[PDB]
Amino acid sequence: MIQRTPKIQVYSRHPAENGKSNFLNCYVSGFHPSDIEVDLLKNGERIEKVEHSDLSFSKDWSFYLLYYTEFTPTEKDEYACRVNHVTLSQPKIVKWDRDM
Amino acid sequence: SHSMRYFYTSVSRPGRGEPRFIAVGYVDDTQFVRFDSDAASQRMEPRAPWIEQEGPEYWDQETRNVKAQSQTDRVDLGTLRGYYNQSEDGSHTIQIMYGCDVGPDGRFLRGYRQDAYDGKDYIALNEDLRSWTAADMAAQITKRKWEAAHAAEQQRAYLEGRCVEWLRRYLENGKETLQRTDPPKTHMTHHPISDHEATLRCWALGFYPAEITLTWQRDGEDQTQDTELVETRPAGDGTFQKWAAVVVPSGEEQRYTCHVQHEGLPKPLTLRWE
Amino acid sequence: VVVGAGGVGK
Repeated sequence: MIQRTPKIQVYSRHPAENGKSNFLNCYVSGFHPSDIEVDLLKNGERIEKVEHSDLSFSKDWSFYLLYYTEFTPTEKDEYACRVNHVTLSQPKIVKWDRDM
Repeated sequence: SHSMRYFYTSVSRPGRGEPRFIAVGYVDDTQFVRFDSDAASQRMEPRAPWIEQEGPEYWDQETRNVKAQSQTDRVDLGTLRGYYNQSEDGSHTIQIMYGCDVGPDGRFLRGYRQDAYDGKDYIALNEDLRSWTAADMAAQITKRKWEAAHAAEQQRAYLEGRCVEWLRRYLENGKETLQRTDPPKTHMTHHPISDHEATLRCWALGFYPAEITLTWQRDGEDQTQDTELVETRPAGDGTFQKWAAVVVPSGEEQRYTCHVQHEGLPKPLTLRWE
Repeated sequence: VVVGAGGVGK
């Protein structure tokens, strides 16, 4: 049985401006099987009200989901996406970079 | 030109309960419906605003037909577990994608129907919509049952018929949103990575549909070494984003151009660092 | 709309 590790991008809906309301996105794609846990982090703490899109898949049968939440970026706050999946020995963390 | 696509996933849950069944429907890159066997409603649910105007007869029929499919997939998970000689202990996945394409006149261009087991090709309807390709000997059993029941005929009648008829109606009801071509809004960033190298990042934001090409050129010649191209990603508002980056020798930025191709650009777009 | 009920077992 093949499995595939998830690709992760973490990024804002709009170009980030400090003190201006926005949305923080974590796009998880390219993974199999479908079962997956995703948390958005603010300064290493789990953000509670996080929604996701409905499970779909690509031409190669690999799954993709969008996780998102409203946020207001600041100079001092760090955001990350943390993913758990049966293909990983440890949770995969990607830090939000505002020019990525 | 336009497409309608449905995406079905069934997952056996040894140590939980009945298989999890999830269905999503798309017109081009816009989702309009879902069904989730674990959700409270037990109904097909609208996911786009222009499908909300369909009456309860649409939702009753769509719910009954997608529930029937979830039952077939439940029995199918058992059968294929038999064919591959696997224990009741493990979790297995059946995926199905099908749909039709229409031209700008709304006429049938193409049908597809493909099935997977555990993330791998199992069986496919051929482009003539009359015959099947099996990936292995387990799927050849499926293919022989499907030939004997003339299953190709029911699929052809759907793809050339209801599939195309309902896509046209979806394109008319959603015309305000589904006919749009939002061109990319573009810019370029520059980051020193050392005293002798720097990164140029070429951005495309707010575009629809998803199909886009960013290519870096040096002196007019396509550049693959020293690049990064991220996967096209949803903004979450109905638009898509992409970027492409190249590492360049410091003070040689002007030699690099980024090219943007998209349905909604009349003329291709070129970015160079000031 | 989805493909009708009368699918065939694998």
